Amino acid sequence: SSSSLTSETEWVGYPFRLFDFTACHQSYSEMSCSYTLALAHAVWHHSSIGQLSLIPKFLTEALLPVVKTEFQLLYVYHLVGPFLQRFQQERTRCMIEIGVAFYDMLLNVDQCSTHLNYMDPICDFLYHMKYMFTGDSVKEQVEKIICNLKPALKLRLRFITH
Amino acid sequence: EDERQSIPNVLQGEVARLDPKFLVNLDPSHCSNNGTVHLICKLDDKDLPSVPPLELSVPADYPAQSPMWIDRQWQYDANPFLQSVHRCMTSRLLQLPDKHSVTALLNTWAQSIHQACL
Amino acid sequence: VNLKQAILQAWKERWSDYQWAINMKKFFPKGATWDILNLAEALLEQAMIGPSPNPLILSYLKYAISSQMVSCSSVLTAISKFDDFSRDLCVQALLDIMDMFCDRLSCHGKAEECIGLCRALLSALHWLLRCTAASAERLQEKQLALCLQCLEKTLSSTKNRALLHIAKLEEASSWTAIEHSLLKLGEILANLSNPQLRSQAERCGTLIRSIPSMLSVHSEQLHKTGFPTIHAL
Repeated sequence: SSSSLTSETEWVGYPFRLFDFTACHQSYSEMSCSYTLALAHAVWHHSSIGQLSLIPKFLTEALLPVVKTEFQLLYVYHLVGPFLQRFQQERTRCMIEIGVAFYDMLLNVDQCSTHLNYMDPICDFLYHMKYMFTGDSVKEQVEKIICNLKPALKLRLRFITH
Repeated sequence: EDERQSIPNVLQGEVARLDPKFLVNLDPSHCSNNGTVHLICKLDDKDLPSVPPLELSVPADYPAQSPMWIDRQWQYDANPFLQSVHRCMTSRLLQLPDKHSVTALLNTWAQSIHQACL
Repeated sequence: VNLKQAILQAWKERWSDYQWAINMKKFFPKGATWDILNLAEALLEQAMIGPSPNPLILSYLKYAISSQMVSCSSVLTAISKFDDFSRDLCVQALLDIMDMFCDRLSCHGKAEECIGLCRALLSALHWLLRCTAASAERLQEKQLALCLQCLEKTLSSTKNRALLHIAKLEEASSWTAIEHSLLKLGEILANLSNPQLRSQAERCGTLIRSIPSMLSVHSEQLHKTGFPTIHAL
């Protein structure tokens, strides 16, 4: 997740076509991060009983001082997102954690960051994160954290803050 | 039995009656059949000339009139006298109950243009 | 030549500025031939105005050219060798009244004459660069910034771009001379006397030197996606 992957990783920066799995349908398009995400999603879906229960704190313990760039944020989204409804089924009491976790990531990708090219994907992703799963639940905790965002992020989520 | 070579002849028979001092032409092709009218007219007569009107009416059913005034935004506010002409023409058109395709609109426009001289 | 005396009388007997065109068309068939149009009106009235703008006449010219011909006005204001005159006052009102051409539109010629309109704008560009010579006052300027800003007002894209392109395809001598004139004008205006000076002027210079290169420069970048075409080929 931090092999080089900070500023001058390579021209491979295009996240959508390669970071998501099933891209390695050819013998080409086979990146190590892709197979790693695939192994992840596998162990995530299989162990979605109690092993996932330690995952929120994990993100709060180790995932803080590793997120530097934005495709790191897209990667950790690929890692965490598609299994949040599993928590929502029984482990709702940690969703907000995951939420603020992602929000914390925003802070990082707000500090060491010049420009955000694919930011609107993250914007609407977090939008449906809030409206489809959490709702008007974590408003007070996120109020004090989103005030530090960039002008574009404010212009995007001025209805999220509402 | 079909025309197949011109617009609805209703407006043709209408415009054939108007005074020869009104010279109507053909605009870029955007009023062929349904809109059927691009009233690009010149008041070539002994009176003072002015900016050609637009006056885009609707299908011959006439649930509307011609005045649309697209190119007016810069054609009217630039000249103060022409701005007064536009004000008079608007005040007259608003007082025209259910104006019509060619006769009413062009007549009101000409009378406002040659009345608001002052 | 009687049109000159008629206009001089219209000045001697000042008009309501709307009966102007009435009395003008009264002296002619008003449609038979307009090759004797205002191509001599503004030049005469301003050259006899000399160190004055001659008010109450330009307003009539504007109320006329609201619906009149425009190629003749352009070729006149381009051939008006006011550099030898350089009163710094008549050219002010001239640019003020000609800004409407770039403001509203450059109308059609309904024939090959429209292509000639291109030529006019071409010379206009050249004539516009002539005001940079007026920038060489060095009184220590005032009107140079105005002429540059109205020149910029003329350089609104998607309007004159193809016109000047066709002008360049007409001949290359005039465009090469225009390029040399732009080089000299940049060398002169390099002495940036104000914040906006030599900044917007540089923008116009880059615009005019870049437009004839290509009008369809597709700058699509970062469009990475599945690229199997050459792969499969």
